[PDB]
Amino acid sequence: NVTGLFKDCSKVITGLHPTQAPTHLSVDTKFKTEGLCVDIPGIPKDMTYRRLISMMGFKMNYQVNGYPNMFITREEAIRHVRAWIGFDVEGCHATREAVGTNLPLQLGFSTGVNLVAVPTGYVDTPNNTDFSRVSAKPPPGDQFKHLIPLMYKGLPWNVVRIKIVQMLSDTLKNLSDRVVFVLWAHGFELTSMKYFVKIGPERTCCLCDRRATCFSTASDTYACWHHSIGFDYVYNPFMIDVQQWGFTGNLQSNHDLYCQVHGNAHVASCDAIMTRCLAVHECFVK
Amino acid sequence: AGNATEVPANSTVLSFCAFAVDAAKAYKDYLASGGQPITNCVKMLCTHTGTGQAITVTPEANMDQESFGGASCCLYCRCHIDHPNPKGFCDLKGKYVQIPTTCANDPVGFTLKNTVCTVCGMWKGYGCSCD
Ligand code: NA
Ligand SMILES: [Zn+2]
Ligand SMILES: [Zn+2]
Ligand SMILES: [Zn+2]
Ligand SMILES: [Zn+2]
Repeated sequence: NVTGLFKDCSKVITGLHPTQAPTHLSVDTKFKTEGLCVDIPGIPKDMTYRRLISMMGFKMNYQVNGYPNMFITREEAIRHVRAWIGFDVEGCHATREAVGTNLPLQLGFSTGVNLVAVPTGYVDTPNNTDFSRVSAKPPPGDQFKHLIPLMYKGLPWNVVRIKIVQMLSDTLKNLSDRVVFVLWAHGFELTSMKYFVKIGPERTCCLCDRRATCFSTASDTYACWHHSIGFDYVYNPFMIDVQQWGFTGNLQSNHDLYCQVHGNAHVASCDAIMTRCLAVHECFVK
Repeated sequence: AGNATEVPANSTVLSFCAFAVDAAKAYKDYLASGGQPITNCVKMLCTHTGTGQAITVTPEANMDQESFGGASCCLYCRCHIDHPNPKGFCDLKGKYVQIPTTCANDPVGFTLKNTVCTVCGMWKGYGCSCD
């Protein structure tokens, strides 16, 4: 059994030298012998590679004392309805040097905001992982036409995550002590969260008694929604996948059973808006 | 398309550490809570007659050690995250790491928790004889 998490997206499928491969699976076949690997003097290390590593496939089912879990029950979500923010991401596709993973392109929220990121991925090198721009294309097909202009209008991730934190802080400061991202088919939204979410034990704000909702890599400090100006990471968010509540069929068909005023505009924020709308109708009607 | 690098047994721990603010602490805490060590490391078939030094160009396991590919024993390599140091470059990737056989069930945790003697090249507490 293998997973897609951390799949090596290099166009040409090959493994690495045993000293460089992150895992047994990823070692070059030349070095493998029944479950083990051999060193072969004469077949040297690769000192120039750049291998795109897929962030698709995270599973947040950890159980670690003192670390709150990101994904919450329906009952806990309902207590925290004032914190609900619908969230959806449209991606672009890795291309040229790499194929097989998707990069966040348009990030949409139930506030109506869409943020556009330059295509950026995690690239292994002989010395580290390089968070860097990667070649990408919009999804092929006419239903994806609106994504073509976005491909050259993105912002760098350091700007995007600051804008996310600022949007969430402005929206939530007078609503809740947390955020609950309301998702539908959460896989790629969770992938996208890798770009702007950090987790750990509960902390307090560096300026007041409220729980920390944000983190600053520059200063290694924490803050609540009221005091997060300039902060770059969302810290300990919560989240729920509405699709997991037993629906059959797509988001729009289920949304439309209860609501007639959200026409599908085929954009990330629209999915985010319909997802929060459906969640409200399902949890609070009947 | 693409080439899988991981197995399902590591999904949980790798996901946890990849999002963590303090990955090292996270792995330690995860282990302390009963989580299984990271598997799918690059374990070497070697003679077991080497020098026993901790971090080497070729496998150097002695009779009481296992040799591993170095990147595969590094938490930051395994989670594809930034490294502690100022340059952000790894000391294990590109080398072989010898692990005491008693500790070979968790090579990532072993390198995370231990230190190498810069004089004799042996792990402190697991080979270093220095006065
Ligand atoms: Na591009
Ligand atoms: Zn505060
Ligand atoms: Zn609606
Ligand atoms: Zn490393
Ligand atoms: Zn010594």
